[PDB]
Amino acid sequence: MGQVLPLVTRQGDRIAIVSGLRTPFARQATAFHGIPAVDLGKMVVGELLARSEIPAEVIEQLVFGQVVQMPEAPNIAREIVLGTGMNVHTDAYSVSRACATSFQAVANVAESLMAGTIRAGIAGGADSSSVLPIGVSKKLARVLVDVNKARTMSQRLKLFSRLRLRDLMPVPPAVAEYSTGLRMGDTAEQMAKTYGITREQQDALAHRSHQRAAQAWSDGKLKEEVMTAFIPPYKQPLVEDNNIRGNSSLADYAKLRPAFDRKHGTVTAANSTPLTDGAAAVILMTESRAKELGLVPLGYLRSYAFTAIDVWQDMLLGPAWSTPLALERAGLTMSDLTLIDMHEAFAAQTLANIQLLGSERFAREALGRAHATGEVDDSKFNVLGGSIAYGHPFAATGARMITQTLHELRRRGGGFGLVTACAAGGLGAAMVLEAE
Amino acid sequence: MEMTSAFTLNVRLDNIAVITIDVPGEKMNTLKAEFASQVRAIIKQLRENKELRGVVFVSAKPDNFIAGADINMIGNCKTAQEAEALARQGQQLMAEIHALPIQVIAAIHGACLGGGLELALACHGRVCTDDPKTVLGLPEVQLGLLPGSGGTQRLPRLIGVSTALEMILTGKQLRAKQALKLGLVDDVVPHSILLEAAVELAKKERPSSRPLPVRERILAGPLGRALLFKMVGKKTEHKTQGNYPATERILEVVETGLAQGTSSGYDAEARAFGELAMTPQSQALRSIFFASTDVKKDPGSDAPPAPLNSVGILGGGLMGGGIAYVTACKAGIPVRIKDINPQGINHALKYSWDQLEGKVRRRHLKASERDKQLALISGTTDYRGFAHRDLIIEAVFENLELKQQMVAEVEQNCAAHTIFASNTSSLPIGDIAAHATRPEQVIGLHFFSPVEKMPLVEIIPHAGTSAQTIATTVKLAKKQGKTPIVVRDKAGFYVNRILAPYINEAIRMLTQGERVEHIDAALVKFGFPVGPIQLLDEVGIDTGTKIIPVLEAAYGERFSAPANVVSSILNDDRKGRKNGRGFYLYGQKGRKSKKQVDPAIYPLIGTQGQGRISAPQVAERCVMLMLNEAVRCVDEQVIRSVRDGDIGAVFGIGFPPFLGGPFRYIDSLGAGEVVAIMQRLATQYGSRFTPCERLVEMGARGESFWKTTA
Repeated sequence: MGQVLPLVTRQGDRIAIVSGLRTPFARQATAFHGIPAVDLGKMVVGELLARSEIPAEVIEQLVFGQVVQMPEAPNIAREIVLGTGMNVHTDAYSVSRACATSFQAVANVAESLMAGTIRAGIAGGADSSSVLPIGVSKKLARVLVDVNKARTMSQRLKLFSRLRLRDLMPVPPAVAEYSTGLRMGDTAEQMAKTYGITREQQDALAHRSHQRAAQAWSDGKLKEEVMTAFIPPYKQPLVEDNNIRGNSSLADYAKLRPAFDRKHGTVTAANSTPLTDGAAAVILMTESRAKELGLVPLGYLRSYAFTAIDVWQDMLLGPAWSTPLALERAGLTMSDLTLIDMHEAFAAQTLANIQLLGSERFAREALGRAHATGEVDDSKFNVLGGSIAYGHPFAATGARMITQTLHELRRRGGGFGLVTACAAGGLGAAMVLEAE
Repeated sequence: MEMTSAFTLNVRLDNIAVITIDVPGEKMNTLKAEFASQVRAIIKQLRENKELRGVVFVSAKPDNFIAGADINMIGNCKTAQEAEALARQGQQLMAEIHALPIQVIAAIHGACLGGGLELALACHGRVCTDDPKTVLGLPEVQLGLLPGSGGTQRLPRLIGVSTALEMILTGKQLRAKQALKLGLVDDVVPHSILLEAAVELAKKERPSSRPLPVRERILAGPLGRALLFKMVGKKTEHKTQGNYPATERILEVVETGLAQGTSSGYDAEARAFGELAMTPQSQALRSIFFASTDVKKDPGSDAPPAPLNSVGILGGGLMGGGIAYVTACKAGIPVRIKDINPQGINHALKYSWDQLEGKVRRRHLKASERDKQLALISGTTDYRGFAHRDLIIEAVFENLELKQQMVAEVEQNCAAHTIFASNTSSLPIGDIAAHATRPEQVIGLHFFSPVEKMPLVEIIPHAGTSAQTIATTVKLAKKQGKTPIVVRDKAGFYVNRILAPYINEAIRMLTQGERVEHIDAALVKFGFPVGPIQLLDEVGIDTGTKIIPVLEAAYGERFSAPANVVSSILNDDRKGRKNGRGFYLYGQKGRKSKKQVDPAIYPLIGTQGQGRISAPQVAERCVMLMLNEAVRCVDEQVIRSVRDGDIGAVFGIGFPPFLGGPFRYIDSLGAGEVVAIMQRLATQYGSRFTPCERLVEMGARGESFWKTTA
């Protein structure tokens, strides 16, 4: 046991996982327009509780988090508890770890739950890219603070005397990294250039992802994971994801302008996930608690790992670093791993990641491990499509993968799933799931 | 084969051929006669198998594309004929390369300096990587030699004279973005796709459309060339004082090329290069270049160094901020300041902040870079956090017992393998060590305020100093962008030791009714930047007197200064810029003229009689003072090597580069002729001009200085 660490509780019970749920995702203007990020989580949590046999008193703590953040109600988990119908004695709590927020929420709940302080909790994430907080210029905030603190009337006019230029214009939000000024996609262009990913090598991944997802809806296999959102206008319900376009031919979107480079930009809009709105949640519960109240567990949890890398070149290699650590912690091997998953926030970067996990030199020098972590079969990789299809709500794409993977292993009747994700700031996360 | 023909050809599957450049000697890609021969064979072979898309050039080395033309072979020339022949053949070869009808592309990565741009300007299209290491530029005027091979007249045609002229005259470095904006390079790409991007740029056929210039460059030939040339000539005459050749020659050759055709420019450049490489300034500058390269490659001590990752500074203020800024912003080493007063820490931090904010206001650094660099500097007022510092630099007042106290407590409250560096300028290093637990790890790191300005530092060991300590200190000084020099532990060290007679004789002459303009012009005309009195004003009169009392105490009356001049200013505190109320008043109307001289300073000093003699007398007397002092100090093996002393003198004090340094100056002046000059000066003036015994010995016996110099 030089590397394996079990994830068991002090009593000897494993961390079971019970049902999860996912609001259907939408583009940033079609539906959910004007709907804040809090009430999406309210929807999913409230109707997740009102779907199983658990009384609301069992839940003892819920953790959400959101990347795009509204200044009002900083601790959105408390408003999730208060607004919906729940015991007001639940320890609401909020985290934030960029695109891997839901993974961190699940990890926090799991470790606190195996510490003994909790017996059941909720972990999830909500996100909305349609209620963007549009702040005013930085200069036109010190003026406001001073005039609030200004004492005499003549002082205020002398203060506004410095108000000039275009300080009135609002400041658009920035997706570029705070300390790097890189637009999170132009850090994928150079990755594609470095590892040699062709616009024809990709743009076939996007096609195979739009398929196996349109097919997934048509088969209805993902029926029990998706709500049927109802919108306060109540003009018509939303049942299916509208981002999915599983009808285009691969020769249709080969003719698109490059997005960032615009000169040698082997990545474009179609092969990159768009900003969406959604929410997701999962109910974590220890095995003993689930057993004693009569509930079948939807799989379990095996191990997890988080890693950071330098944000100056190819910061999007998080899964490559995280995966071997998670495997060694679970005492497993890539060979004995039925089905895997990847965030695929962009075409390439994911392909670069497979190339790297297949490369012996990378694991030889950049990790110090003797052997490469193995290659991934196409069939055992993103069986039900990926984020180049559904969409990418920053804080919600974590739990969605756990739910989908557990259900798919339920269909295959066994195996150990694996989920990985990369995040801005060079943060990567991975975890190994076991569906009994 | 592969070794000789560094220009290996390789035709890919398509109609494109790639040529690598791998000189098997060393990591710089230099130009030699063998390359000039072999490229003819390669291009003749390229003439075979016609009907191909084009050719490209690649560096095939990780660091640079082409460093520059080798200068070692240039030193083997004898007359103007050899240089003209070499220039003619280079011009012909570049013209031949430019004479191909197919697309020729230069894919440059890393450094491309000197004659490389020539070849780059020979090609029809150029592409450069975006790495901050790569750079474009012509650095041969600074070597006192025009880069005549064709680019001297191609560059003004490609890009307007408004920039090309200042590129040639002041050969500098160009960023990739700057070149792209200016029109020198067609496109910029990341290093990964460099070869490929060059390939499809070659595949596109014959861009028969010259990009338009600013349209203000149409002045050349008709009215407008004359005005611009006259103005830049007057500017250069006011700036360099006209003692630097290869400045008006450039203007003439550019004029001839522009207003008389390209053939006229070619022949004029050939003749000028032939006649100009033999001017004494040329080999003087080449000698300084060689010496600087050697000292940069010099390892100092012969022992392996020790790891260094953190550094401590005791004391603060303007100076401590200087060392902190140099060690953090340049070398990127964490630095911890330990001023006892929080005001000192605040002063040091403010100094560094002012420097970096001034840099950013130019828009040369990102605002995030300021934070990422200031993160390395942290102050305190206690001894916590000093337990893992490899180096400590001491920069508080020079009281002896105070320095023993400092060394005692740094021994008590720090590591065991750490070494202690003192920024002392007066007290002996051994005496500062005296009694200590580990005296073998005490060194003297003499700086020159302002620290970021003068690039010379002094390393002073003492009787017991482990070679590892010297090695570590030298490597640090190298990382800081300085020029380390090892100096024997003697009173007065080297630089200020020879600087003292300069200001001493300046004051002695000023006492004899001399005016500011005469003295200042006399000293700056002899290739000296910033003449004496404003040198003192810059460094501060309070530091101007320095610690010369110890100089007299060590070496008699030779260094004795006239009285009632240093005394007459310290009492009526006139510190120049330290108190502001120097004799160079500030805040004058307009603030666009020479610094005003006070009228009352002459009455304040004795100012006896009226001035005499002329500027040549002033120059010769001051210069021979420095020469006698320098030969005196090198006589007793103060400086380990002749070149070390010469480079220190020329590069820290500000000795005229075109004279090559004091030792070059005496070698050029030769022998006992200057000796007779200095006896006659002594007889007419006084006993201060007694020649050194080794000086008269060498002059009479006719020995040389630079090995087999003569």
